[PDB]
Amino acid sequence: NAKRGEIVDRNGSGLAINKVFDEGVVANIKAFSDKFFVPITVAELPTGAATKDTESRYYPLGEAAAQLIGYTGTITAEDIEKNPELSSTGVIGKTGLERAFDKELRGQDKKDGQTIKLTIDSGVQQQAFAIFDKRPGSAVITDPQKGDLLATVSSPSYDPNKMANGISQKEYDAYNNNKDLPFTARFATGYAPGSTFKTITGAIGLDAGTLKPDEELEINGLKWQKDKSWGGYFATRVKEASPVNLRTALVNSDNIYFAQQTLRMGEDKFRAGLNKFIFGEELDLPIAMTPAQISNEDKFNSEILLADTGYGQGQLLISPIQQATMYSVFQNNGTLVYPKLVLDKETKKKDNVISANAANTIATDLLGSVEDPSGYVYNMYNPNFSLAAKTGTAEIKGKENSFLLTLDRSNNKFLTMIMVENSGENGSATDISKPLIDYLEATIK
Ligand SMILES: *C(=O)[C@H]([C@@H](C)O)[C@H]1CC(SCCNC=N)=C(C(=O)O)N1
Repeated sequence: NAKRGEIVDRNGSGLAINKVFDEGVVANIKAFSDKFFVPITVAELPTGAATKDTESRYYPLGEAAAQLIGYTGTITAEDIEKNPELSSTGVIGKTGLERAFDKELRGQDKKDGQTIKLTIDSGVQQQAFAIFDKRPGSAVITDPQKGDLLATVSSPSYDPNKMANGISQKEYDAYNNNKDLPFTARFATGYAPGSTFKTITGAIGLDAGTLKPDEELEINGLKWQKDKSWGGYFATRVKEASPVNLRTALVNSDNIYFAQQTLRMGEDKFRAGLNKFIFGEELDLPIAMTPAQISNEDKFNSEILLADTGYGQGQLLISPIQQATMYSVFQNNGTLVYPKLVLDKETKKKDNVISANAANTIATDLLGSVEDPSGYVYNMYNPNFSLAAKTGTAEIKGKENSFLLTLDRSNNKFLTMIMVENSGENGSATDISKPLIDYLEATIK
């Protein structure tokens, strides 16, 4: 009987480890149930009860990292009849990294399982989970220049220690009957990026030459369409301002400005620049994801969809992890940095996804979201720290999702991608994210 390997964080702190507990049994079942060898619960005894020192799989961060780490279980009859070397009372990973790394972690019952060290920072993981407070959402924090996944959070969550060691049918049905679905790994689920995506459309415009950062576009009204052929669809903005240049459009969230710049460049110039990103790519992460997509077809076949895609709507599906990877070009002078989860994995990059001038131009104008008093992220303003940010929402056809992207511009050591589902009921991502941004500005700097 070999010991299961440990999953540890970037500092060696435990994420999936082993711990000895003093657990059970070997009218009497009701007498045992009305007071607290087959273990039951962790510890003058009823008839049939006993205690023993059993080693159990333990997760220190608990629900804070449940979807990422996953849980283990007994080797089912269907599990052993699928591979080789399986004990009747063995332990196999059922989900998360406990499954994806199960081969390395279980060993052979005799060499012990190997220890896998991750990029996760436990302190960041716990902070990033604590801001949600049962709200449905996700948070992806990364080292933008190296790809390190410092945290991958999905909310709501579940207790991984009970699912692995002993959970009642009532607690499991409560987890399954949750409309928010705590078992899903929202950081790996594809969503529309929302207004935050305008950063990338802006960069693509700067490089294509059709978008001038100092050009003063005349925009009047709260809604705009190319002509009558658009029907009832309009590009809408929340505040009236004119004339609008690149910096003011990014601070005021002006879809009319970016719809016009997207129609100005055209589907070909827009797709030329989008294709340099990781659309369609399966990544090397041990997390299962559907590749990001631009639209359902190879061509928009619709000026409405072309403009809609310009500000993160339309048929865009990008997961939070893939969104973090795409947005890393602003902290690497246009170079994209793939995400890594294992700490000793080499950093993988994709050179010149956008130009260095376009990356820095966008990144500089995004300081206004935090530093200008009228900006939407002014609540997190800090005179001693350079932070660029960009809020955004995405309407799903009568619900909205809230997105917040922040970039460390003092040392380019962190990047955050936060999402709150059903933001009309659960609030924006900007309203809950300040403790996370403050925590990261002090730790990661
Ligand atoms: C993105 O650009 C969205 C649009 C695609 O729906 C707009 C709308 C929003 S917020 C308007 C409703 N909430 C008001 N408090 C913005 C944004 O700044 O998040 N961009």
